[PDB]
Amino acid sequence: ARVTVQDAVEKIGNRFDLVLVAARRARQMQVGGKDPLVPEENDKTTVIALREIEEGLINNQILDVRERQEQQEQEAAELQAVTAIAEGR
Amino acid sequence: RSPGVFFDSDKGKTHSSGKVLYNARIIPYRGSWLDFEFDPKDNLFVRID
Amino acid sequence: PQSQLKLLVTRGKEQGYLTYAEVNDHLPEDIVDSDQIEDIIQMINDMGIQVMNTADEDAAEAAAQVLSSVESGRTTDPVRMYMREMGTVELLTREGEIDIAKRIEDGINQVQCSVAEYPEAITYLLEQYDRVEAEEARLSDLITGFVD
Amino acid sequence: ETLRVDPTNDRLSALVEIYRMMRPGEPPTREAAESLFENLFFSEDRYDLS
Amino acid sequence: HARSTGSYSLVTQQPLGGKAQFGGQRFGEMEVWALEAYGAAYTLQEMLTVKSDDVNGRTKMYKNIVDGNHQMEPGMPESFNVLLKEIRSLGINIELEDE
Amino acid sequence: LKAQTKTEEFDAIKIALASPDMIRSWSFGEVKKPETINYRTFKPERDGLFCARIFGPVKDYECLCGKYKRLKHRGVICEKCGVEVTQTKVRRERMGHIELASPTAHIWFLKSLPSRIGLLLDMPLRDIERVLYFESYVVIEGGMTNLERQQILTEEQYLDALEEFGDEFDAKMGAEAIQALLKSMDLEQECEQLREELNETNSETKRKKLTKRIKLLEAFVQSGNKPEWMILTVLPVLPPDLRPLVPLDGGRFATSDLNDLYRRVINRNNRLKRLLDLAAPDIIVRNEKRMLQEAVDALLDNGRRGRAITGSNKRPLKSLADMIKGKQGRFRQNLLGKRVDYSGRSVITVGPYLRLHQCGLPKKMALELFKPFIYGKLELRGLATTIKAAKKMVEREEAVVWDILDEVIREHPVLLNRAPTLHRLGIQAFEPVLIEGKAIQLHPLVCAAYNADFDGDQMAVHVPLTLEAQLEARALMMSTNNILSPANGEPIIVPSQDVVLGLYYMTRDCVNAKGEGMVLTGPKEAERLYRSGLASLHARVKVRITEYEKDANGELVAKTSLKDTTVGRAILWMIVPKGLPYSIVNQALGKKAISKMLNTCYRILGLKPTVIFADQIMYTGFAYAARSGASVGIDDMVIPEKKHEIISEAEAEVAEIQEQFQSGLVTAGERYNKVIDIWAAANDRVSKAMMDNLQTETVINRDGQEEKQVSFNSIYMMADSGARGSAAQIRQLAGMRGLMAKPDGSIIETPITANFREGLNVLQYFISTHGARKGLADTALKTANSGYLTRRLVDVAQDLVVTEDDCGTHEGIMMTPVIEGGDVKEPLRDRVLGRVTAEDVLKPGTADILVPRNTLLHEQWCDLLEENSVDAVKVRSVVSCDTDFGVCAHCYGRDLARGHIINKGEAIGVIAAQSIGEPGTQLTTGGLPRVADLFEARRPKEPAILAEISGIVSFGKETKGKRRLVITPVDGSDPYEEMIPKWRQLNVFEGERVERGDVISDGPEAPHDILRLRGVHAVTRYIVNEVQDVYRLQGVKINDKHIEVIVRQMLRKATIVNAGSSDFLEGEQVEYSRVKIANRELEANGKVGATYSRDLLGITKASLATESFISAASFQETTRVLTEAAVAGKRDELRGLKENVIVGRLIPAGTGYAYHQDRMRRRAAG
Ligand SMILES: [Mg+2]
Ligand SMILES: [Zn+2]
Ligand SMILES: [Zn+2]
Repeated sequence: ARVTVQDAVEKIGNRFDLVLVAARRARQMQVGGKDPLVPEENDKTTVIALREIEEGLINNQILDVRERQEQQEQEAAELQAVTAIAEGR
Repeated sequence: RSPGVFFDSDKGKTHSSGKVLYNARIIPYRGSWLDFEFDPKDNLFVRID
Repeated sequence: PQSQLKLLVTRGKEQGYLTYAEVNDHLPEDIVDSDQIEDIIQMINDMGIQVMNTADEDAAEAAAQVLSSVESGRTTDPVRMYMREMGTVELLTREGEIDIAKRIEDGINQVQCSVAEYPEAITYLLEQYDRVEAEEARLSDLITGFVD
Repeated sequence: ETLRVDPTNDRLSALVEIYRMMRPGEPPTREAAESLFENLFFSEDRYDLS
Repeated sequence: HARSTGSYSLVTQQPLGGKAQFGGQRFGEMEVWALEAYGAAYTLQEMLTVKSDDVNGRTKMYKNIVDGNHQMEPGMPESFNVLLKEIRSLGINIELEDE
Repeated sequence: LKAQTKTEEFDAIKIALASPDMIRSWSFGEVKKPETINYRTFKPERDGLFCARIFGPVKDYECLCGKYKRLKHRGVICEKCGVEVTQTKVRRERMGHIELASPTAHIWFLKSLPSRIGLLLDMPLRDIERVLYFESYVVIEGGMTNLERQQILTEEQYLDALEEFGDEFDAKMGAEAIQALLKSMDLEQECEQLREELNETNSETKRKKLTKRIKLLEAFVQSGNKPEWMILTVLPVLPPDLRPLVPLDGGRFATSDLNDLYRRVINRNNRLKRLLDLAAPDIIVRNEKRMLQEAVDALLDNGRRGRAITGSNKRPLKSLADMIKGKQGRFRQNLLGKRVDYSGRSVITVGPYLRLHQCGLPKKMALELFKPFIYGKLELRGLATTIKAAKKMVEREEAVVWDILDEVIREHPVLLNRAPTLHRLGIQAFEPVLIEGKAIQLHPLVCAAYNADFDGDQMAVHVPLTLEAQLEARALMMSTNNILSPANGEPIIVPSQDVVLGLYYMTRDCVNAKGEGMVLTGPKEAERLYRSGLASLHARVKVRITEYEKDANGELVAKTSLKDTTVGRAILWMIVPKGLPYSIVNQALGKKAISKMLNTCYRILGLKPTVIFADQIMYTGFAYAARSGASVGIDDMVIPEKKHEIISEAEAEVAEIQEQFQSGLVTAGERYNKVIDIWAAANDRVSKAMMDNLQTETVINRDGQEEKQVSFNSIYMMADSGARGSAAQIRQLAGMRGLMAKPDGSIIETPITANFREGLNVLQYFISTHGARKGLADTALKTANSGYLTRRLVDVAQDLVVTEDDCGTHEGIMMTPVIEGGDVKEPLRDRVLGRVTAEDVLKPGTADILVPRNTLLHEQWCDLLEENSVDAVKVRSVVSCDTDFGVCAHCYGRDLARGHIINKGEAIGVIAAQSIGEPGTQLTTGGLPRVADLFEARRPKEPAILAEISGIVSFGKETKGKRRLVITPVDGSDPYEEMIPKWRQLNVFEGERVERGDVISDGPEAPHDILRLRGVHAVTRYIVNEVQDVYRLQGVKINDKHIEVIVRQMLRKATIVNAGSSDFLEGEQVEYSRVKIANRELEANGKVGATYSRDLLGITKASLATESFISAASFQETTRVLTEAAVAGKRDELRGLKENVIVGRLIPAGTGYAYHQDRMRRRAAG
């Protein structure tokens, strides 16, 4: 278990934003679109996310960048599909 | 409170005058209350219940 | 020599506090109502409260309290205003009943005669009875019976 | 001084004022004032100290 | 005593024990202040919305709880909606603006 | 893009008057019949209070008559009886209406002492009522003839006036009259006249009321409301499901009183329609109209009038306003409390084996609580076919499920809460540990925060369902994450009783023992020496220890030496982590020292070390306390040998003064005082006998004859260590106890000479009884008092939350030590600790900046200031913060559960109020009511009057009621003359000059005076110092911060003086004002900016001012608030805590602050 979030708070200083960001990440894992960035000790997605905050490999900037990238990951797929929609003309 | 007549004061707080006050109360076992009470002008009063 | 409500007010202000019983009797002989008090404790309470902590504005909480004192007669309770409003109407005399009833008779019979002097009022009845015997209607829906 | 603050004059007047105090809003009656006042502290029915 | 999901009151939908299975603990104003002093909004929202007063929110939540997904889709508590209707039943028009 | 129509996530709310057509919009049908149900087939009679056609189907997706019962047919309106088949929930939604035959006044607007119709029409109430009941006529638009427009007439008067003028004169009576009045009224014209009339005549009385009314009028105009709507045409009917007819056992029904009321209204209205069609005489139809008015009024708010009673039941039927108001004070359902799922409760136990971060949770309880999670996991791994099977499994309690539970419990925290919740620590999150039993195991160190004894107190558990709730619980509400009181930085995890007696008995020394004087390599073989029975736990010994220090930059330095200590302290040192000095464990280790140990550990090593250290401290405490064999015997309480003698001599004194009273040498009162004084002295004598005797009396020998030290006597160890008991109570055990007072409050001159160890005879006990009962009652009362204070306080603060980061103001208050009377009743370091510097301060020499500008002053910094001789520091405060509508973190301070500076978005008003109110139980002019009077701004009974202006003064006029004091300013004029009642003894020198805010008399001073005459900082200092005097006198620690925020809320308003933007005398927000002038100092008029005056408002008065009406409708009087807001068409934008709590969405603070921020910015923008 994660007894003290002091280090996670140390990384992102707001400490409410810690809860928010860690929640976002814990969601990325819980209903799986993704997988952990740190070894899972059987710790639930909550604690895994907190650990990920502690190791500095996860935060608002990083997550936003990843999601914005994924928008174009899917945009590249539909590239032919939606351009086939020229029927709007 | 036992049925009968009862004499009280209400000294101090009443009208903040330090003049005190005095009231008698007739409390029946069953029936209406008969109250007698003074005022700062020293005029005796009566109230039923 | 007189004006009542000042008096409970002016005393309630200088003492700074008045018992819930203090206002009841000190109230004028005019407003005795039970639910009267309900809002007026809220009136005196924002200005110098005793409900037995407020607004120091006062002012209009007096002028409107004097408006409620002038508003202190009519107790409402429509049983009352009714019992009083009908209590004005004078009792009928045994002959007066006959007078009024005769007047009624005069009126109605007037409108009936006025009906009988209208040709269409006749023709309509004729055509309606023509519909009755034609099984397009019934006798009960035309006449209640004649004189008979 | 109490008498000087007394608005009434005779027995009937006082009875009217008492009846009006107990049951206000409604017109007083002689028989009503007498009945009430006698029925308050003087009645064997409505009053007992035991 | 303990409760997860029990019966509910008809007038306002709120947890009520009818079976001797007990109703939930009452979360009061002081407790709300306690959650307010802490930075926890979500604990409070789920406390007074989904776990209790939201007729949709409770079931919609339960399905997620069993699905393995922890979220909430809060909606509007039934108490405040009842108060909307009670206020609006008078000559008072109360509206929810904008978008 | 098209904005939207259908349901989205809405913003704010609007409230206003309803149009007849607007009312008809909600209504899906008119209820024309008083009937409810068919009486045999319980189905609703068509178009009646309960109806399927108008409102909805009695069963889901099923038509009434039963034609279309299929879930397929939906938008179909049946041909037999039109009912659209839809969920029965829409019977809880769809409204209804009634078309009233005659107009009817809306009682809320008619009488809610702003009689709204009245002050809108400038027409007195009694006239309006006299009209409504047809007790007189009232003119309407009288044109030009003989008469005023608002003028009222009588029967004869109306007939006469009508005979004189047939037309160009108009009068009506009843509701129709008031309606015609309101409708005819043109607001514009009235405005146009009022402005001119305002401008012409000069009188206070005239233009005050004039300007007030014109303001009211233009407000009503901008509202969008129209006067006619105050008079009801259409009367909406509430949905049937909200006033259920639902059945019960034994065939009996039960229903809301709203059905009775609505039934009355409907019946009387219908009878009025009939009487209109039958052409009844006026005497009748009037009576029916009055009855209708009564019916409607009773239906809306039955509070007023005569309170009609429900059928067969004496109790008055509850009306709609009584439905909104509710009862039990001011409680709106989201306030008083709410039943919540996923929760529980039970009796609690100890569980010392627990870590600070966990709590024992009963097996069965955890099973029932996590049931949905258990189902989900069970069918997630595949142990169960379907959800039903999972239910059946856990209902069977098959051996497997337990392990599954162990999975769902692991990282999933639970919430623990106690009954008297005051400070935020009242609810704390833990990690569940499965337990066999029905009781909840609660960590000992937390027992302080909860104020929870083990005598049968119960605690409640909650489950943080959503992910955000689990993470909120772990990163905020977690036990280990809050180790510090929010009131003051001191540790709340301080060991309580058994543990401190353990560390006390451990760390301590007697004169001679086993292994006295020997030497050992380290703590290891010290403990090894003790556990083998070779060396005594407490013995004077030199041992080699290695202590570290982090004093190098970011780096631990190691050093080792020979310390003179005891075996026990050496053993205890094994626990002490890293850089802490040995000096901390080398003392006697009392409850205070053991606390400062943890505190220093936290401000040095950080959080985690402090936590685990605390745990180990608890474990070793309980351990060695157990080993100690500490007990309490009857011989442990030692009565002074000299007690009886003191009693005798003091008993001689009373006979001396008695004989003096017998000889008339002394008066009665003087005798009384004398005897009471001699006994009062005797008490202290015996006390300070038993105290010495119980303290140092142990006389023991080391290698010599004798020597003496602090006693190892049990009860003394308990009282001294801080475990439990105190000199006051020990005094009552051994020495005599006090003098008692009769219920009158007259203290008896024959004190109780017997103590508890001795037997108390009948009298003494009977006399003790009074004090006992008064104690119980008074405490039980001060509970409620404390609670009430907390309520007023949270009501006055609430929405205040850290919003900006740094306002960047140099402004602040000057912090010096209190220096009261003799030396230092409170230091400087405490006052300035955890606070930011306003400006860079200096050494005694300058061009040397030690603390630069704004820097949070922490332990090291304050110690640096302590190194230097610095006597004062200017500190930024919440009261001086330039940020509008909140506080910037830079100004607030640091203190929290964490030593770091306050977070952005933390709600500080709530925790301020909580922190002020929580200790308030311990408070006893003086006392708790003193605190209340202070926060209430109330002027004292017999106050002192300050000098209105500086300069030489003189006593003018003569005696009538007052003797006037005339001031003489040097340069300025002297319009100021204050009439000071002369029967009050003065102070001011008639031949001397006095500065503004000097003492022109003695006695207490009204804080309003301090604010106006002296200053904002002066008064903000007065409050905080006075309330802190009250608290500190009782030994209570409350940081100046909280009180300072309460003060900030107190002075929130102000009254304008000059003009050029807003009105003259308006009380208004300093925030609004300052925003408008700082905005007006540039652009606009070059500067038109208006002057103001800051105003002190009592907390209960300041709480009255709130922008959100949903908020105000909670704690204030509901009816008046709703009405007063409705006529103004006030639009509640939410934005506050309370309103968002009521509406049931994320709080505009804490975690939800990001949401509300982003949303607030998206709104009022592109
Ligand atoms: Mg207890
Ligand atoms: Zn049908
Ligand atoms: Zn600031």
